[PDB]
Amino acid sequence: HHDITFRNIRFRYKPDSPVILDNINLSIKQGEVIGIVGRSGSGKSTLTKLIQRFYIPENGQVLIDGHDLALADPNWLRRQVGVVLQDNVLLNRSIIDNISLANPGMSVEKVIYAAKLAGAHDFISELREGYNTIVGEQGAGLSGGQRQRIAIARALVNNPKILIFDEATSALDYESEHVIMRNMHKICKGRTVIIIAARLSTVKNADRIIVMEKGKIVEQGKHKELLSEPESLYSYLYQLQSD
Ligand SMILES: Nc1ncnc2c1ncn2[C@@H]1O[C@H](COP(=O)(O)OP(=O)(O)O)[C@@H](O)[C@H]1O
Repeated sequence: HHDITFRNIRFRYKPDSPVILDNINLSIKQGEVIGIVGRSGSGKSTLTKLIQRFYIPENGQVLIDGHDLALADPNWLRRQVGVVLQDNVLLNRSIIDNISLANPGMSVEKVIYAAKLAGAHDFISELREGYNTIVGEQGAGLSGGQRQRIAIARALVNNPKILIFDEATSALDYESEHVIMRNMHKICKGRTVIIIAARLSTVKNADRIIVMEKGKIVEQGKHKELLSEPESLYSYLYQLQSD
């Protein structure tokens, strides 16, 4: 079964604005973990915005879980997709409030489950005020890597069938990165996952990597196969980011 399909998608942000996505064709199997790489401004984040129907394409269709999103219930769509946001944990609010910031009636049990997958439960549990800890500075002083694991738990709490990782805007501490990489298979288990990767190394082990350039998918495949394509943009990017 395919959880996500783009057919002939053309998109621009405003009536006269430049075309940002052109003739995008992609079909992602249920449970696939996809990495999307490409230079800044290639259209990676825009592709994810369309999955959520934040914007409507001028040509083509997006189909989610088989449903054309034009026809799909927007409430159902919002429940199908969890997004790991960057730098979006609310400082003036508690950890649990941050994690359940979609369904405030969210069971403590559901919150802790999502926190365990995210690898946040352990550090939260060792805080004086636990889940009731106010995230904010002088209110506790959590790190960016701790906050990022909180952001993962938030994304996971409603058990989304599709999980999207927005591009990383900062480096996290070794501890937090280690916990996340160790827990990734648990976080992704049973879900279709899209990771927008600043560094190609991040998605070396994805089922498939999609390479975007100037709003088109130029290359797609497994890491080893993309490196086998003689003059591939993938290899070029791989070389550029290499030590
Ligand atoms: N909200 C927006 N309004 C107008 N243009 C946008 C908006 N968001 C992104 N863009 C433009 O769309 C292009 C693709 O951006 P984006 O999808 O964010 O690329 P990437 O994620 O690969 O860095 C860029 O030229 C960007 O400036």
